[PDB]
Amino acid sequence: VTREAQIKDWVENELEALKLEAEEIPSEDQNEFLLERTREIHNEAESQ
Amino acid sequence: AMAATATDKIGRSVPAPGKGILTTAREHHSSVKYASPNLNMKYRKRQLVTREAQIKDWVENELEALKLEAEEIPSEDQNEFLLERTREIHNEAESQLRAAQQQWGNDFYKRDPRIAPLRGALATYGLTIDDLGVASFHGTSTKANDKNESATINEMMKHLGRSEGNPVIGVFQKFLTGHPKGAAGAWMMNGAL
Amino acid sequence: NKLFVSKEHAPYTDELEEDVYLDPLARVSKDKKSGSLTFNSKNIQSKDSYINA
Repeated sequence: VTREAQIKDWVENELEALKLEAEEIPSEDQNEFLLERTREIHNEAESQ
Repeated sequence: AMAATATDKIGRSVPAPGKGILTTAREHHSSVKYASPNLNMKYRKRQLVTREAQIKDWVENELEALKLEAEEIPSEDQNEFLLERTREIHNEAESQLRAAQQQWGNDFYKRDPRIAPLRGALATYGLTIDDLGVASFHGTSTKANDKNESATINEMMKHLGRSEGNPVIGVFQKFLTGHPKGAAGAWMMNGAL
Repeated sequence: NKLFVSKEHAPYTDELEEDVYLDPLARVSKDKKSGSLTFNSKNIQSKDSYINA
């Protein structure tokens, strides 16, 4: 449960970063990118 | 970095080979526009140093707790207890890191469909499919093996994005020796080195 | 005496043999023609799922 917090606070600090990043990079061809990384996040968070 | 075996289905017919290995190139090209950052080491590095802090701040919050605990429990038969748990801490802290590596350094692709093991067998060293210089072949001198041992190579490079004009060089270590039935893979795994 | 039913044709077809071999999210499905389980080109390197996992 300890690391779970760590695994939990980790994504928010990561998904928040897709905001300043995932739409500052591209056009609004965006959720195809989010889904490409958000999915990964939710996945990486799982395996982590 | 990679090793595998493969097969169609039940022991059904022996004397003919096939696709089986192509699955070492399984990956989901469904959408390749947004790059998979996992291949960029730097990304994988930050995640690591990140948890290292977590692995680092974790012990202090744990070793500090042996203070209020490890001498409030016993007599001063203490460092035999500390050493029993401190050691463990320093150890648990270790293993709690070398798990982060394999999430970020080695086993960062098993749990990803859109990266076949082979890219991830190599990307882990900053390599690319385009650096698979060579391929040692079963090279038996059969009508099919040499024919089907060679098609597949095409796909698994036709599928992983091997730059047109980056062929891989057929080595055939068998014109000398023969077919050592079960020994081959070494003779050709020796050559390789 | 029908516990054992020799497969005579695999789910994949020779045309799809390798389109699966490293598209790892190829789930076979029901073939209402046969009732059997056979792959379809509708779910092969379908980036619909090729990232979903």
